[PDB]
Amino acid sequence: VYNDGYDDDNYDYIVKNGEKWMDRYEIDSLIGKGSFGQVVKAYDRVEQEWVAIKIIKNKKAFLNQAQIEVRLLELMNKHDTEMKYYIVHLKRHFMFRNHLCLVFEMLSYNLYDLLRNTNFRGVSLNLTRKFAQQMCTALLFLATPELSIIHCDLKPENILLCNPKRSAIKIVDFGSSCQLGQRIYQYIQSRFYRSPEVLLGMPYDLAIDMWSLGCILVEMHTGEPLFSGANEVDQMNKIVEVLGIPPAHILDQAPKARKFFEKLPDGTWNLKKTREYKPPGTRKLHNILGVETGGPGGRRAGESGHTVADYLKFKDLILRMLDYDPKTRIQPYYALQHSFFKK
Ligand SMILES: c1ccc(CNc2nc(Nc3cc(C4CC4)n[nH]3)c3sccc3n2)cc1
Repeated sequence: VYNDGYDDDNYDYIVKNGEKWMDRYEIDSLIGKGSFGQVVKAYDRVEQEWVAIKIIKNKKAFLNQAQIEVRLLELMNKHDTEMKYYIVHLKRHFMFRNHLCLVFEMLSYNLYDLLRNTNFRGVSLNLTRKFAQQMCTALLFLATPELSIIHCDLKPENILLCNPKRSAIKIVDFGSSCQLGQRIYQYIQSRFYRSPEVLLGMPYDLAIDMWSLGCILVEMHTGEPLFSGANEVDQMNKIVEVLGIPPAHILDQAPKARKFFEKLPDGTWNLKKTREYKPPGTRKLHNILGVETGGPGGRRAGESGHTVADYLKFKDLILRMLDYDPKTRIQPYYALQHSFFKK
């Protein structure tokens, strides 16, 4: 027996469908499993609503890590207040049979689910524009100095949709998140969405999230991840195909520079001859987007909001979000003033 019979050998709560916790939560099913522990779908009898409960493992390590998450979730709750910034907010937390329990809103679809509903051909630049304004709004919120939060894991899997309030998304999972300055790491973000500064072992700040958003916006409208590397070297080759050799002022300061590039005798940087690759900067965004050919594989030809001028506005935005230099990558405030959003 562990935790009086309520826990398994591995510090996790033994989930039984139908259990009433404190005459308030009727548990329906396990819906989630992670290093942190378990997520459950439950009916909150008092608020007459479905909720998702994150049961943290019964272990000092995981409890204090989850208590870091609770700090950020609640700081994100002091600000905001009217739940209007596309963040899946913490409704509350309680201790039940020696497990920390975070209660969240239940949402049953992520961005992925919406791209399988398109057989991965993607969505109108009109819908992309809507989500983009939602995501950018969220990153603007996260960049409030008091917050200065880095999500560190933006990906379609972590972007949930409000079916009820159709054409609305929310960012989820702040368990991998950290605050500006907290202390640099080295292997963060989902590979496909991983910033060049992180690939290069350099320091990072809120801009890594804007990078990940650039790659998600393209993947929303093409149906296809922009940069699907099978390891870090392939990932950085796939980036260079599109954006060229990173500038010198960046590579000259990058610990992992030589894991991908080689400094020639004249001081100029180049790639390394070990799957061969387009030469640098020749898989153009202008073409992937189909800017002059009615969108990716010219599918939205004619359709309102898919004019050349629309795509010149979109490409300019993406390319500003995919800047190699995190000092000059577009920040969410100027990103919201972009013409791609304007009348
Ligand atoms: C385990 C389970 C869930 C997560 C967050 N990912 C997630 N959450 C969902 N639902 C969910 C989570 C939440 C908050 C508990 C975090 N509300 N609703 C859904 S519905 C379809 C895919 C999907 N992916 C992370 C680990």
